[PDB]
Amino acid sequence: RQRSRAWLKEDEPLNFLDPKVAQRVLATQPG
Amino acid sequence: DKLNNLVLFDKATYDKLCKEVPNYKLITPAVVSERLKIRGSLARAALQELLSKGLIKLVSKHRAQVIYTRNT
Amino acid sequence: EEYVGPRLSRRILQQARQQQEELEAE
Amino acid sequence: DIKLFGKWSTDDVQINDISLQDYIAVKEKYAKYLPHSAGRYAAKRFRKAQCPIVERLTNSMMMHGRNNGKKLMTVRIVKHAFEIIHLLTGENPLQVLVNAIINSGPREDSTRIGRAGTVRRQAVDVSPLRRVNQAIWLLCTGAREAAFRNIKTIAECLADELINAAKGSSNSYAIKKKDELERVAKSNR
Amino acid sequence: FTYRGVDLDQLLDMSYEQLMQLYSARQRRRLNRGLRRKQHSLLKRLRKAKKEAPPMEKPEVVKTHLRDMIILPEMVGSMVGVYNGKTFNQVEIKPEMIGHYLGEFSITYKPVKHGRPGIG
Amino acid sequence: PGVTVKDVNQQEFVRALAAFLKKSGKLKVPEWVDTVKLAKHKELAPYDENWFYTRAASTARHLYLRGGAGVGSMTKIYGGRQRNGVMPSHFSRGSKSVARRVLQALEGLKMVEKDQDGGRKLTPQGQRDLDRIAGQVAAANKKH
Amino acid sequence: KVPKGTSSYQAEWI
Amino acid sequence: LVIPEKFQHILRVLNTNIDGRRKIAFAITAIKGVGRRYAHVVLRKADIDLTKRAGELTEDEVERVITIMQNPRQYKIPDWFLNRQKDVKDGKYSQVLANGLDNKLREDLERLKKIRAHRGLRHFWGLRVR
Amino acid sequence: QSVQVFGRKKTATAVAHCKRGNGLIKVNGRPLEMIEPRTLQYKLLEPVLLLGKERFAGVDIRVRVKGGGHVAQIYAIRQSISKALVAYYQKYVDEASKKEIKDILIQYDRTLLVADPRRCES
RNA sequence: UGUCCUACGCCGGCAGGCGCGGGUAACCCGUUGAACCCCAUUCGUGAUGGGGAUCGGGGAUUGCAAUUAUUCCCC
Repeated sequence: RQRSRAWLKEDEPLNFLDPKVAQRVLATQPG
Repeated sequence: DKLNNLVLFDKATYDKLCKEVPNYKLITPAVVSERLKIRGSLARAALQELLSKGLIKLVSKHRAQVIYTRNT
Repeated sequence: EEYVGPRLSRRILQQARQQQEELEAE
Repeated sequence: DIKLFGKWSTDDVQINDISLQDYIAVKEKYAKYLPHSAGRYAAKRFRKAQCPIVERLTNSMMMHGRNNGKKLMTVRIVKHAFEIIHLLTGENPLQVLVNAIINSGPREDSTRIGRAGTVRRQAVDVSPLRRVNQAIWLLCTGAREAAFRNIKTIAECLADELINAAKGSSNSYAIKKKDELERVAKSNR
Repeated sequence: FTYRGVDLDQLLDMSYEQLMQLYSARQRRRLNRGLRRKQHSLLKRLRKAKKEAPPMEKPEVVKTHLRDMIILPEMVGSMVGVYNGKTFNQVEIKPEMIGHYLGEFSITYKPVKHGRPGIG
Repeated sequence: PGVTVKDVNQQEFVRALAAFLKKSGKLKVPEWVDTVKLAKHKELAPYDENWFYTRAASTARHLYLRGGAGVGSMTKIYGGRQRNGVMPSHFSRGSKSVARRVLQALEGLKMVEKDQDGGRKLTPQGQRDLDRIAGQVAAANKKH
Repeated sequence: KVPKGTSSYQAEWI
Repeated sequence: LVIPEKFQHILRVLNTNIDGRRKIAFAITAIKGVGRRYAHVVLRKADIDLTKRAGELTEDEVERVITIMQNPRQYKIPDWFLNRQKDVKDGKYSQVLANGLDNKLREDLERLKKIRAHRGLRHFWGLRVR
Repeated sequence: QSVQVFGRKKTATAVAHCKRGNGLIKVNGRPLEMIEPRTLQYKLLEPVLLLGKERFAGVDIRVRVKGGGHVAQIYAIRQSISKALVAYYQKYVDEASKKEIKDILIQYDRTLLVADPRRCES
């Protein structure tokens, strides 16, 4: 619910099949 | 005054559509309706007949307008 | 803007997972 | 090569005046395939001068109340009107539009200078951007008013208004209004 | 006189489950829901008043507060006064009031005859 | 010869599938189709006198693209803008009997099968018939 | 012109 | 299209003037007691092409459609469509036409007057009923 | 051996899948040529008519489309197409061709690569 | 949002009835299958097929009660 919230980051276009995709997936609040 | 457009064709009307119409550069049902008092339905039917005859090129078919061009 | 937001990105990841699964099907 | 509606050339058009050459963005850099771009041109001041003129015409045609959300329908109207322009004149329709705009904008206008009660208006010059805005709005309003209750379609009256404004004949509503404001201002001075 | 092409004597012989093929929609919904205790009490009162009356004479009036009551074809000839919140109105049950409620025969309000307006 | 129903034009395929349904001839038509309405929100009778065939074609396509559709959802497809008078407009679902009849009619021709899941889908013979018609439309499209 | 059993409260309507 | 020589510009049907140049369904709608839905069903039961005008037709067509539109129940026009379904007097499902509609309306108003109901007195004062 | 990107507009989101193919572009299971707002067709065909068929030689793109309206969906699709091509030219093609495509796309229309930040306001 | 919200089938022109399941809930409603908008068809500048008030008949629900139309459907 609250813990499953997933936040992307957009810089080159995001490739989900790139092994470095985790670097463009956030879990906590920016700022 | 009110506008009384002829609901179907006349002999003078048929002569004017068979001869005078296909050199109007633009052909649309509104203009041919307004020049010699045709209803829009009758004008669309006559223009479809002229397309079927092949005397007149079709440029733009669409729901709200159809636009035709004189042949050469 | 630098980040997508919760809901739109949730829909995007679900869409990408579904597209990956349907390409895995064929 | 970039063409309007897939067919209209944009390197062939020319701007006659240097006054409006920086405000009508149609020539080389700002030509696009469709008017519908949905870009932020009202974000900051003077940004809408870089918007292409055909999109400005589309936006000022959907201005009125019932058509207040419909832009796809309006760009369809503009496409059909430009088609009718090319069928009638044979010129590139963008040049016809540009000639209409440069011929329709007023050159000076009357203004209340003083206080609320001083009805003596002073004639002042107009901004070229305001000139373009007023030309666009008068063309769209004349096309709107001429095709309210008649068999003539909106795009047809729009094309006919563009022809009279580019040709300069006294059949366009826009040129009549331009002459009216200009002669009122010349009466004021 | 006839009502949906049916004479009044057949209506008097018309059975209860098959009058649910003859009225309007609202009346049939009401009679399918069935009448409550008070409406049958009024029915028995009217039947007693009609039965215990001279034949050449009109029956004695029955006063009532019931306006939800629907007029069954048994009641034709009975003489009923119905309250309108202030005053009873005396009405005769005719043949043509089978499809009508009682309350619309006693009007509960007075018509408006406008006077000269004051300061508004 | 690899062609797909999804990859070909839509309304032309509606017209072609209706033409196939009409020339096939074998279908159970309700008698009231010349007096029936099509929804509580639609005002007049349809102008097309063969609207049954077009609507059967459309509901066959909806069973192709999205299987397991019931009568109620298929009614919800065909609904529209209810003109409420001076009250504001709303959304009104279509006629339930027309949907029930088109689904039962296409079930009668062994093109629609009832599901263990609960709804209805298409038979494989109906799928290959639809693919053949789509190939016909593609042949009449890419070569014209 | 008033009927037999009606009251004044309804005779305003007649 | 073409020019029909046998074209009637004006029609007189059931003591009602009908404009022939308007289309046939809306032209027979122009009379009292018949609307567009009823016109379209009575013409679809008459096997008549809807695209023709009210003057571009043959006569036997118009007498046949007149015979249908007076007699709906024998021509499979069903019992939800008609103007008066259960009449108060005879209870016959009959669609009621131009003059008869006026007569039946005045008849109903007379019935309300005779029965002395609230609806009738409201109408006779000239007020709003619903 | 492939690329998975997305492009968004308001609520509409398109997920694009780019892979070694044969010059076939299909979106939501159907070609770009037959999508119903065909008055808005040239906004859909934008990188194809800007770039030519040559840059789509061995490229197969499949795009899921979900959410939003109609116009928002079209803009999301075209943004996804451009982003998929850019990411493939990043990952499997040289840097110079990719920066060339980014130059021509940013020069033509900014929206083709970066999203509109504005969205419906509470 | 939900113990009245409904999935599905059958009977219905239509509002609606009948047999069955899930959900005290990111599960079932719901992949929430919205309207404008788009595509064609008809209409053709006139109190017109725009606009729907007003009345006239029937039908069905909500409820102790719809008569001074609750609401909806059909001509």
